[PDB]
Amino acid sequence: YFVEMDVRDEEAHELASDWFDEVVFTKKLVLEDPPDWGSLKEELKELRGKYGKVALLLVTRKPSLIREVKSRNLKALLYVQGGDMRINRMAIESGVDALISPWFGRKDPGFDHTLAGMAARRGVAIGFSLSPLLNANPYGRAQILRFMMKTWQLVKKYRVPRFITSSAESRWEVRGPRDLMSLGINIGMEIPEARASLNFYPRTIV
Amino acid sequence: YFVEMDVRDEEAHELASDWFDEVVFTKKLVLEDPPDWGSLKEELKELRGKYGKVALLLVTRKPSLIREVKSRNLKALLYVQGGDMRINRMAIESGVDALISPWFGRKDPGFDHTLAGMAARRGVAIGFSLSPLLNANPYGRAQILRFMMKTWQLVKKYRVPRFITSSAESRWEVRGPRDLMSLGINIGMEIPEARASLNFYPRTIV
Amino acid sequence: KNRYIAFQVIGERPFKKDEIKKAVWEASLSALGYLGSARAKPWFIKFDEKSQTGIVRVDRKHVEELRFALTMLTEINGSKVIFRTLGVSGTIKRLKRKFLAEYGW
Amino acid sequence: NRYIAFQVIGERPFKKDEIKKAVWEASLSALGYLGSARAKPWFIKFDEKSQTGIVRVDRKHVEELRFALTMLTEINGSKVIFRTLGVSGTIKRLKRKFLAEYGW
Repeated sequence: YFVEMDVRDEEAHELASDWFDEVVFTKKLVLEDPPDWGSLKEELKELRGKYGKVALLLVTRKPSLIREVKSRNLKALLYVQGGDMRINRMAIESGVDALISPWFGRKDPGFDHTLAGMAARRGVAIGFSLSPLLNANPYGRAQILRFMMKTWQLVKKYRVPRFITSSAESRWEVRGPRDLMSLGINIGMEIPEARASLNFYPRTIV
Repeated sequence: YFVEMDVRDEEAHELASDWFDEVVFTKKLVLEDPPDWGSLKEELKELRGKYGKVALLLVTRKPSLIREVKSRNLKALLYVQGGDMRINRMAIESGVDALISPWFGRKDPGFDHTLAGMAARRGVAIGFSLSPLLNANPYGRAQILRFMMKTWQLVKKYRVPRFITSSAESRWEVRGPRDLMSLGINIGMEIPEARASLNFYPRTIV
Repeated sequence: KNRYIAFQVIGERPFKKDEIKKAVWEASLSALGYLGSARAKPWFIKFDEKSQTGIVRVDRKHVEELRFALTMLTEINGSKVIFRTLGVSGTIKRLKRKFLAEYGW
Repeated sequence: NRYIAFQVIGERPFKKDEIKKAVWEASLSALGYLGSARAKPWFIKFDEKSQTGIVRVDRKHVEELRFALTMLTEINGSKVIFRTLGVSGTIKRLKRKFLAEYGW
């Protein structure tokens, strides 16, 4: 029983739905200041009726916006885009559902023993997204994979929840369950662990 | 105490001589029919006085030319270029000093359990040349390395003598002892075995 | 021992045998390099242009590597692609039956 | 980690930026981005006077990277030879044991 935890495009969602038992549509939300919570809840409710289970992805540089959206206590899974060591940090502290790709755009993993400790305590999952790898060049590929490896070593050590995902913004970025398990495995996951990143852990979250 | 077993260019010979204790100059000899044994012995004698130890490399398609040259019983190490399967086969049968790169230009190792048995019996060494790798493209690199791996597995099993070498036809193709041991090691040789391909085995031959 | 990976190919357009054969050696060459490629020993077997399904061979130890290499693929001759592995097997006999009978071979 | 000291023989002297780049190219073609990610190569320093440098790797993947650099042939249209002078667990021992002769 496999679960695609993050897809961000109607076309991608339907394709994943061939190969997955559960597909979570994700609303990408770029942010500088607070959003109209009327318009936002309305938009979120439509997606519940359209796609069933829904997630809200925050991409921002203001950490207070995490500790604001979170408070509104919306009827959707709360994701946050990684990259900004502030946002990474705040995301874990705020008890968010998952932090997506803490290494995004960085020259280092953007994740340490401490953040792992907090993530484990707060029950915050870590998203191992494929989409950046697809879009990166060989150098970048190698860099990202290194970051993913360190993150996994930590994630395994502190019993931190996690999943693997396409984070597909188009159908071309979509991959099947076993196709995604390759990423986990080659990052250092044993096969049973890589299966849990699609089965046991995502089940628990939704 | 390291030995470069095969270099084919004055410029290459002198460079190797910085990094090696013994460097065998090699006379590449392209062949269709018998050579003037007057001119050939003369040319070979000059090289003995110039470069000390000398080797004669046969590149041909007529296996009888191996059996003929060998019989002349010249004052030089007898090498033979691999590739043809006839030539590979004959070279081992004839008791030559070494067969150089049986996989050369092939789509397979050009070497089997039988040829290994004969090589071991007859005391015929196998030359693991780097020069083709340098000149090949990534696809070719991978192909050659596969062939080298199978050959090594056999070469190890039947206690077949062997060495690693540059087979440098110019100074740019030259590499140091440890640089060459990398090839052996990544083909499957343990470190002590890879050292013997430059030390123990080449000593025995010269 | 070798292992055989059956895969489906989703693309902007149908591809030909020559293109996929080539594309297999490109995914492996960038992902694993020529050394890693030499250790894994990938080998294109066949591709069914009708159903856009194929088979590729590898050493048993380096399956997940090659599965990763193909998922990592994006583009073949200026046309976006997706490789989906349908399954793995120790023989082309079991592979064709178990996973490719549907397409059907 | 482990540290590899190496010499660079070429047509031309070469600068820091070129070798840094070239280390990630040998590894990328030899080991690919996955193998590269497992080996974790990392350029440390290069001495332009003496054409010697240092590179870092995981201890398990030394011979891989040594092979990767021997496999190297051309840097920016100018033929090259990399020669490894030695290996060590620390830059302290490395500089003393193998690079004292050049600079350093």
